[PDB]
Amino acid sequence: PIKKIISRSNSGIHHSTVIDYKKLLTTNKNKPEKSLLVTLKKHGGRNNQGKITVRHQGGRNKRKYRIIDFKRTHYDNIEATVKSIEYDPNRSCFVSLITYANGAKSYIISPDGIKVGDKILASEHPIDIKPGFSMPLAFIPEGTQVHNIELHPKGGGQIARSAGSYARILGQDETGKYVILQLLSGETRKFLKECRATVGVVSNLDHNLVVIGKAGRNRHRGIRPTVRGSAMNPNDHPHGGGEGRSPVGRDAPRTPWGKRHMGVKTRNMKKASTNLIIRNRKGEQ
Amino acid sequence: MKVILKQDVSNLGKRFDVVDVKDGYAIHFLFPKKLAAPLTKKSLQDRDLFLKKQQEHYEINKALSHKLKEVIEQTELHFSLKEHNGRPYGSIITKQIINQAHTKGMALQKFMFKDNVRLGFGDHEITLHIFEDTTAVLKVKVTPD
Amino acid sequence: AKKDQLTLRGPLYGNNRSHSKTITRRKWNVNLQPCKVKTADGKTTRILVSTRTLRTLKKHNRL
RNA sequence: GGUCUUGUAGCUCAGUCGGUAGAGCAACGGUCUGAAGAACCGUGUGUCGGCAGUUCGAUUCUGCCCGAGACCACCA
RNA sequence: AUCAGGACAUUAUCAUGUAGAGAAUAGGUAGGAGCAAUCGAUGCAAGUUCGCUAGGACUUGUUGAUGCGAAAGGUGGAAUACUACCCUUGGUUGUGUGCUGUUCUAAUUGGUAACUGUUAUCCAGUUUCAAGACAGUGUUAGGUGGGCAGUUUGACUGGGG
RNA sequence: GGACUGUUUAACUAAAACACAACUCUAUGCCAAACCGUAAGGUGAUGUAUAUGGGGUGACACCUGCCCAGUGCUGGAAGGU
RNA sequence: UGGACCUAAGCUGAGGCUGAAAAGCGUAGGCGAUGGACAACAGGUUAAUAUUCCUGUACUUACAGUUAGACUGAUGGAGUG
RNA sequence: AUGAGCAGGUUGAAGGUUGAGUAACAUCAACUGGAGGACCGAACCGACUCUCGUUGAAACGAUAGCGGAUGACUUGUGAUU
RNA sequence: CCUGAGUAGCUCGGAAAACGUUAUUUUGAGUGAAUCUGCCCAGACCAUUGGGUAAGCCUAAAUACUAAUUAGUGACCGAUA
Repeated sequence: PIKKIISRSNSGIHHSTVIDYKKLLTTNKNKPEKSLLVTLKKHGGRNNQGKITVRHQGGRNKRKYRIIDFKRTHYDNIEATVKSIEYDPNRSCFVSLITYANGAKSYIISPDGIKVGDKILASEHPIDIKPGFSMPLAFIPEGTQVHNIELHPKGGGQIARSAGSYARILGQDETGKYVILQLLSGETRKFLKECRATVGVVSNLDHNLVVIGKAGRNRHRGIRPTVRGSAMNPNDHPHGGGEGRSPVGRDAPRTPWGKRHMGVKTRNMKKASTNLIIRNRKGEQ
Repeated sequence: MKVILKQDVSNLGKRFDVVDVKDGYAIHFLFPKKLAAPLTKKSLQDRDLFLKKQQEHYEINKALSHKLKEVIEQTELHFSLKEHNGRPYGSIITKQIINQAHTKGMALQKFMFKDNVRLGFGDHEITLHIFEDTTAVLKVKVTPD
Repeated sequence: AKKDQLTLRGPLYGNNRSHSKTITRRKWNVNLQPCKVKTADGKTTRILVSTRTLRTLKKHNRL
């Protein structure tokens, strides 16, 4: 559900397809709650010390991050209700505020399959298989899509949390754990079935058809114009300089940090997600 | 290294009265039976004194292990819980059993990690074994409320 | 400091020769391993000890 | 080339690789097309990788060399 | 810690062997004019192994104290059997040299989560969970590597190199 | 020729370059690679793979042909090493 | 309007975490104001002057008395700025 | 992070509103409307260019044009590499 | 009976001694002995020979100098010094 942008201008046009952006992140005039509002750390793409971390970052249009509770173990077995869909410009997904009926408001991710007012139940128990029901992978039946994946028991969901993200289940392993999960980016992982996850898919499935259109929209969301490494200077990339078109330097063009970048995998040797794979991008781990 | 072997367990057969095998930093450096002690108390003159000490502690240690087995069969512990909407609410950590053990004026151990979170409740048995000839068994009763 | 703290076995501060053989200095660092020492009333937290220091303390029976 | 493999008909691979060099391809005798293309069935030919050793009839067998591939241009 | 596995040289073990001619499968060298007979033959019915398809060899009942031609007629370039050596070729209990498959928590860890201090982001301890001897760690050494440096790329020449 | 509204040699060339949009390629599970810091600690990003890091082309549209011989890359693998 | 109030990017920093030293990250508190919040206007006034000095007029701030009713109810939290 | 200016002339897509109409949509018709890296341009800033200047009034300006100004316009203090 | 334990030495890299690492002195990592009834040293090493007792510690002096006090001196200058 997207719509193209009509320039209607007297100086050039743009080619953009944009979501409605007023049903998700819908506030016409926003009056955010002041007792629940926070101010974030702003370096413009730099380290806390200020040193560069990525090339030419900046352009965030004053984002404010709503607090989110991904563990969802603090209100287990209590029947909440979807109270509101709160604004969240810092992400691609706009999380949902719910309220457990003992008088406890909280936040959860926004999966497709919850409506404002639905009495939901986030508990670590064999409960109804619906979105907004954060529930361990052990009791989740095979062949069902899932998100909010995590790989540390009693830690809270971290993996598969962006807007529209999901996963697939096609079996388990003979370890009392490591349920087979086809996780996005084409990785057949085996994460512990005791891990807590939300069955379904995160909201904003329309985010797969967004088109920028302008440099204004390029710089309104934390991104800045990027330059090909061909048109660099000496001592930056060996690509720049000379007459005609700028060459590509060595047999493997480099990064602005000065290292080769073609076909090389930089996987860590201390992450608990490399050994727990069935099929990797080229190998199995 | 460790020169005190009043009792004995090394994941295989080994005997007290000082009979160990090299492990470096391991069960030999961590079990309560095997703890470091200066070598100033070990010599040819001190060999007999060390043997007498090891014996005395062996007999009194077996006696006290039996006696603790019976007294834990006699003296029990107390627990309670709260419930919310027909299902359990959390998980069990050994932090709180350390709390209840200390509250009476003594302490327990840490390096015996063998347990996972107990999703169930009610009366059951926690079996932690500290010695080799007499087993230590504890009963924990949790009252649903 | 990247060195053992209880009993200070400083890294060997010398000069380094190699296929290089240039006028420089180097520190042959110590084998920092998170071991434990014998201390009363608990407080046996993991602390960095050098392995030469580790074997010397093992010879001196202090864990 | 020194830590290793190592070679066959004009070419590709078996070798009583010591005693022997054969199967397919340029080619052949014929064949059917007017004739010729197109054509199916057999081969003509034969560096046994060369030098020092072994010997019953030995470059092949061993050892040395021509080589592709890989550590070995007296010094930061 | 435990755990077994198999490897390389592997003890002892079992089978591995055809140009033809030549009783003939021709493993070779080799003592020998020797040794098979209840140490069950000349062999067989079978089982087993090997098999090149000559059929060979071990085993149980059987052949019966007779000969074995594979002592020896005969052999070729290579001759037997018994007998000894080298084997062949691999296993194998087998020791050593490098190693692989195990688990275990107990070394090792944690911007995994929580309690308390700390209503304190840095934290201390308590822990949770996750595993787990792996990696990492000091030293050593192999490789990686103009991302980077100190520097260098001779001279002659009707100018340069 | 470039997408245009646009930016640069802050003071010749400020453009047909670059940029933007768009097209495509590259690796990665929360210290995500990537990066910074000086280890700490921290960014990317306090992002969660529908996200981040980089490369090549460059309104829109059709394509992007053949080729690994080779460099880099990718994975596998006995053995020499 | 500032400071006597606090808060921005960010920072000093009791403790604490690393690191030849040096030094870095962060914490209480304290900063960081171009922000929030705080209450006054007209007339006339010096060689330089004014809600500021004087005249006619107000808000804001607690105590001593003072009379007075009301049971006050926080530092935590609810709404606000 | 705190901020601030953009006149005037503008455009008028979409969104929304209404009847005719057609088996029904279709189709026609009409108003709000206000989106735009929308337009010229005063304020604004910039600096693509002609001449002066190139022992200037200017350590980059003077003449004359020009770009943008409803947003990739202009923009201060503080603060961050 | 005692006379000072990761210290000789070995392996990989190492620091002064003429020495730019050979005796002597030195160790980041794997290591390694005894206390005279002892071990070490003695420009490979060994036996002899000799030297010494070790794997604890302090110590003024001769070692730099004349800013505080005092006095004097000059092949030092004389305001461009």
